[PDB]
Amino acid sequence: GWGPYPPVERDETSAITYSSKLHGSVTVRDPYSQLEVPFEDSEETKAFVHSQRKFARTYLDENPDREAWLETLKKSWNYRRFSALKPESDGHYYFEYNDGLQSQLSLYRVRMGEEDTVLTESGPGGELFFNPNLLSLDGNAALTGFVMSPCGNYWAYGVSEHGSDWMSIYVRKTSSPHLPSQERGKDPGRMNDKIRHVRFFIVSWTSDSKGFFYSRYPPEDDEGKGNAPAMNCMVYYHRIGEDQESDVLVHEDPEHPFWISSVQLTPSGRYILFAASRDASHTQLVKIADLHENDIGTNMKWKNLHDPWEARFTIVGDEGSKIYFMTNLKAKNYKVATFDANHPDEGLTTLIAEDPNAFLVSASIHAQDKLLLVYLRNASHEIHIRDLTTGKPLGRIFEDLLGQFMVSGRRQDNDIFVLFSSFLSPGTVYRYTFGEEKGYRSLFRAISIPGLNLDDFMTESVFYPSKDGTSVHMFITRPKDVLLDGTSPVLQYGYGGFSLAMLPTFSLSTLLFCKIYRAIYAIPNIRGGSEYGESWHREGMLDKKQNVFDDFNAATEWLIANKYASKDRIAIRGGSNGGVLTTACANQAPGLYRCVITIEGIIDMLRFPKFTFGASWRSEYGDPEDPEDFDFIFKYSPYHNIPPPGDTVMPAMLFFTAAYDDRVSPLHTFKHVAALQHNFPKGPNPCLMRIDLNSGHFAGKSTQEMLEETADEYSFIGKSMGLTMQT
Ligand SMILES: *C(=O)[C@@H]1CCCN1C(=O)[C@@H]1CCCN1C(=O)OCc1ccccc1
Repeated sequence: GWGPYPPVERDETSAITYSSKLHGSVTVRDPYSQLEVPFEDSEETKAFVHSQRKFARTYLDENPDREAWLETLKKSWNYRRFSALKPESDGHYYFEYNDGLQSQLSLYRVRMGEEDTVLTESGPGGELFFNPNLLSLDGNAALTGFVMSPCGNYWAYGVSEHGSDWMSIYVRKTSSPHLPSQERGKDPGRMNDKIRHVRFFIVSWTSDSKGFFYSRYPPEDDEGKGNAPAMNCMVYYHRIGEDQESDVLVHEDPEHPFWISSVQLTPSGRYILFAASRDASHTQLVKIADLHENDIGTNMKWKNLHDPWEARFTIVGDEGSKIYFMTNLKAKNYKVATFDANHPDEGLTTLIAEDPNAFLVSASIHAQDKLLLVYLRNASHEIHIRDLTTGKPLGRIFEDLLGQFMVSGRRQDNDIFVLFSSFLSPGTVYRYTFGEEKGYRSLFRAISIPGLNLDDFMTESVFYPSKDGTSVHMFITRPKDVLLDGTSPVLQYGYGGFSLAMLPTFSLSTLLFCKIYRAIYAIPNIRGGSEYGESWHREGMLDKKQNVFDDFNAATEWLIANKYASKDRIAIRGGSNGGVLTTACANQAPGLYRCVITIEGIIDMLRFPKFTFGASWRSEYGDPEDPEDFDFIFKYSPYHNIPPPGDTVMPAMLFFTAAYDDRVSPLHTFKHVAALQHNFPKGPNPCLMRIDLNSGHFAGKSTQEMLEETADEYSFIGKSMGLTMQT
């Protein structure tokens, strides 16, 4: 007797006709099309959001395990967190720090040579440089990025107010840190520079430290609460001390408003790379200019790097006229190649060949002539050292560590700081010093979590057959003392797309779920990701997207068949592209799943191109307005494939979405929740929408909101699957 669902107005006439290769045309009905109108523009959308919000709150709050979860999460989340040390041109190391339950990581610094005094029981040490929590009253304003002037006197930084893809760029002196005395709701100590209407932090200082390049868009009233396509990306140069109105236009392309464009300077500041993107594929239109020839503006001598739309190019470094690129040019797994700007017609020369069995994730220069490569092989990271001059192998480092690495250190430094993490390791900072034949490794600092004994857990590697017989890898994290007797709950997380690998990643909350509910945490490395190189992505996109859903369903069947999980206690979870996975799998195999968690899900696979950044995803999903693509998209589009109610028991489903979410428009969740509640008015399992009116994502917003969302998710799974919380 948790019902009834709040009513939702239907438009029974609303339909769009799509061209179809098989059927000539298909008229598709959308009775909830009015919920495409943003919250702030429609009283109907407002009434839907408020009624669904209130309904979900009432259901979630009637479970006593919700408060129990909130308390469990507050205790366990209260641990000291930090990044590796990042060396900067002002002669300081910078590091992120959280004392425990602050919304945003704070930026601390220490004089190079004094770093052995930081991150102790006494506290972070060094000096507090920047506290993003001070920027807002709610802790929802976040640092989107930062870059120091080459001179080391200035610091350019991005702030997004409500966690949307809108930010302003500020500048402050490196002599002007945030003082501890200062209170919330202000950014004291900044210079007057304010760069508005930015949607991504790609910022390059000129070597004269007089100004920086940036990308911006036309102004927008509904600041991240609109859902119009993101259009008319422009490159500008800002001179320090000038109003944004004086900024010089570097590039615009009015013919192609859907293109995204940015510039990047080589570390020397001599060469500028222009890159335009027309979709989510790893392909660019690229141009190089030599800043020793040009004054900044629309009068720069742009040179051809390579034919457009064949490859992506990222700067690794430069040596005079030679530029080092990480590129996928005739190499889908990426490689390192050099360009001589003095011989453009010779094109690119291979320095490090493509590895046919490993995705090259990053390439960086250290100790003058050591090339550090991070490879993704078999769904985890490997570090290889190469000679910059010859490309000759100089050996592996951190081979004994299975997980992922974040590498800090510049070409002029003999040292790197490497943050290692996995499903079981929250964060170990190693220091590595390059030598002639071998280096020196030391453990600098390790994150400890008082609230949880990590030795109680194990991560295994299994391989399971998908529907088509493809062998898929899965990671299984679990408590060592849990019996595989077919009674355990599972939390099964998937994404499957955009060459994004699900690599070993530390999540405290997930391990608390495993301990408290005696549960298994399953990460199937399904197609669409880069776990087995770029071909793994190709086998899970466009007309092969169904492979992703089949891989995920087969993972669940395997866990049940091999007694890892109860048939009655499978919870699946996914976000963004992961939401196509959760909603498709719920439609295609509702009987496998007891609980489905969808975070900012993409669900309407016909209408996705019409909103914010959606048109770029046509490279991944296909173009719904193309007759050939329409047929394979329409087969799985979860919004259009909700099972007929008479012979399906739909799982319990909880949808998270945000008001400022301009990445995936909330309308996806709005319409699907409306449709599910309409199809299954009597459940028996509830379909709920949990909305945050004050963020545009679910990480790097207020700790209060994050705790409540997690307490809602875990308490909802507990209720839906009939679980008891263990001490
Ligand atoms: C989440 O998975 C959504 C839905 C499908 C793909 N996607 C993304 O967020 C993709 C994947 C990586 C980044 N991305 C994206 O949309 O970036 C475009 C962009 C957004 C904001 C500024 C600049 C570019």
